Amino acid sequence: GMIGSEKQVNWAKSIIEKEVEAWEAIGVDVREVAAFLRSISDARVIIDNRNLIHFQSSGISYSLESSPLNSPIFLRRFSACSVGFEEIPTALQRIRSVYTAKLLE
Amino acid sequence: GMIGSEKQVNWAKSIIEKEVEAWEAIGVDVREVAAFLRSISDARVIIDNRNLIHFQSSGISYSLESSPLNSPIFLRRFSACSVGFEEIPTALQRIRSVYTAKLLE
Amino acid sequence: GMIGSEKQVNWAKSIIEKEVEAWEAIGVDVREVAAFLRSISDARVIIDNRNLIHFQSSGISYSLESSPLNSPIFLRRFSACSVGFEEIPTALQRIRSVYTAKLLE
Amino acid sequence: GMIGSEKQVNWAKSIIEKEVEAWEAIGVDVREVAAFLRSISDARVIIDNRNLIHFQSSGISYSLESSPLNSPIFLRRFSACSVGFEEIPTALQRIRSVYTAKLLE
Amino acid sequence: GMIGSEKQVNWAKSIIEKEVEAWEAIGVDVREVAAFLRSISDARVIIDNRNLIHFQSSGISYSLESSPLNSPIFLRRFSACSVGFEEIPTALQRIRSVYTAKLLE
Amino acid sequence: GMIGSEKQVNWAKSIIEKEVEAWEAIGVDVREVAAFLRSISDARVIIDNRNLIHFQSSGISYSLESSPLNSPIFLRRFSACSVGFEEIPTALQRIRSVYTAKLLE
Repeated sequence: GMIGSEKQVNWAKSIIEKEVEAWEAIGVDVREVAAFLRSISDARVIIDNRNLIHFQSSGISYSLESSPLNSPIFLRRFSACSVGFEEIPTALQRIRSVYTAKLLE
Repeated sequence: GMIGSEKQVNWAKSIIEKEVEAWEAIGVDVREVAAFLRSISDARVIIDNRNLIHFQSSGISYSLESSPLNSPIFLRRFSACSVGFEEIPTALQRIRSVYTAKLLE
Repeated sequence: GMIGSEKQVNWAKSIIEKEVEAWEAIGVDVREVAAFLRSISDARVIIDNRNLIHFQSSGISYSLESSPLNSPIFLRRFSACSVGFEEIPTALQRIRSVYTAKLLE
Repeated sequence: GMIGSEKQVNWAKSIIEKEVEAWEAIGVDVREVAAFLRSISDARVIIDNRNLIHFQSSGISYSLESSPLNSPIFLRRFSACSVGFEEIPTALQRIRSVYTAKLLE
Repeated sequence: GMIGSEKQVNWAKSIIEKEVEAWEAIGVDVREVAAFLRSISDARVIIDNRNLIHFQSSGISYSLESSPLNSPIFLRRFSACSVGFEEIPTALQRIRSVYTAKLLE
Repeated sequence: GMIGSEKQVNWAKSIIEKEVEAWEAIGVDVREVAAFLRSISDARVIIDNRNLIHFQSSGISYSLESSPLNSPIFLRRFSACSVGFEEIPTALQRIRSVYTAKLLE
């Protein structure tokens, strides 16, 4: 499973679940992003990036548009301890497109 | 299966099959679009949109370019009675790219 | 400038002014689209396309996203009687991006 | 031009000059971004956003890719006190494409 | 298996394996491209295009950016003797995005 | 303007005129590409790239789609001896979109 002390693994898992909850509160399919976050297997990387990745439930549109998960350069930091990072910028484009259309419809 | 009276289901199914036939007459892979159309599970939504979704076999290039299946806002109307709508704009981009290259080659 | 009979020219000019007013009611910069519409120099082409190009005030986002001005193929019909048609799909991407951001902000 | 108290204007002007210098240290054409920054006419808006917009010289590629100037939603806050904000996301795509090619060549 | 004489099949297979090796030396996931190349089932098409498809291990960034696998028109020549060509331009966009970010990070 | 020996300048100027004529034979607006070609100010750079840039009249669509003028990395070689190279990939997208629509219409 996730690498790190028992304290770090406990902390990292609560960070990931909090983020997955934020993404799932949007109301459109985010399964690909939730699976990516749950695949991150290094507690120290999760903890160090807990604030940088944070998704703000106030202002969903801006949170989606400005998320560092949009950035391939940012996602390199997960390249050795995650699954599916190569597709995550594409996934955010789709999610932004779907959520934007839901709001505008 | 599809929701609606027996008359509406019969009518909706003939609409969908007519559209699937139009898409399949293009001559490039359209399986993703055919599966999406066949997943629409509300006869009343199919009937109401039978003219808006219609694919004209005269002028395939323009039919592809102008199809409302290109539009995430339009596709919201299928969000609760279909499968795979989030990917359909992407699918049309690919199909347009493939068919255009076939014609130009 | 505008070619056509006196009645066609008068009708076409009024169609264009109506369309420009619809685009300018959005509330974001549409000067490039307004200039393109006012550059169309063939009354018959304007008249024949008066319904295909019509911009509906009732649903601005969908009017923008579904407008045939998004389509290079559609715009070919103005190629011999307008200025700036090559840039209009780009202009619509920009306007859609600006107006979408304004609504979501 | 710039609205605000004398101290706010002086602080805002120095913030903008600092940001322009950071962008101009990249070594590719950034004239459009420099012009946009120098067009912002509200000292309070500059001051309040001085950290959100700040361009870090230490990692140019990531600064470009993560800049909030990429975001139409973020730029809405300059819509009433600047010139050219509608084109700035496009400008950043171009600059990113040019600077990336220069580094990789 | 692959169509052609025993000599042509031997030659074509060595061409494909040499290309797959070049793509795999990049150091990012290229499985989709390797599978596409290994799906090409006509030795004569592989042999005729051995130089056009060649990936230069000197200058990986330019080889990726300039590869004819980016071009749907070029890929039409494999439409009847390959699997997955419709997705290959998309795959190159992703690979370019991933490798570029790895280098820039 | 153009640097080089008298023979190199004469050869380079004739190469550029040949290329401009090839681009202008397409029949859509290529003024921006023509201006860029005529802005190249180093005879040796033109001569060394005369075959890499050459535009073939026999297959216009593929010449457009495969042109190295699509590539920011390739264009870096003109960065110190031309005007407008940063916009040329965008220009080629536009020209490809216009010419494609003209053929398909």
